[PDB]
Amino acid sequence: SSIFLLSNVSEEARQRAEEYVRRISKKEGTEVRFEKDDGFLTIEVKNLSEERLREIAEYLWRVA
Amino acid sequence: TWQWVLINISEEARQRIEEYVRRISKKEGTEVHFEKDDGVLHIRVKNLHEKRAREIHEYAKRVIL
Repeated sequence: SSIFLLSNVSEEARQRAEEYVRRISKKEGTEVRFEKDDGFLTIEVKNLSEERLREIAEYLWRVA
Repeated sequence: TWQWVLINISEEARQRIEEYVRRISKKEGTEVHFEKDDGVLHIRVKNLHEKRAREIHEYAKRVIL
């Protein structure tokens, strides 16, 4: 399980972050959970390849 | 196996999270692998139970905030 944690992200950026991971999990067929806690956005993906994990990390880092 | 990707967090928060995970990994008999890039901190803990993962995640948000 992989957990992406973002801080103080805008709802504009929160939508882009969630939308990017959804179609990845939609193509791989893996479970994904999106949780918001004040200024935190938690993106939890299950059984995701490290190749895809680095992609999400690079995108969220450019977004944040 | 649980992996955390903390994005654009403080240097002091990263220190507290790494030490907290190392203590948890020591008591549970597992090992943790850390990776650090500019603004991205990877934490990979092999053989971690579900309640431990939630605890580490809550402590992460506590010190990152």
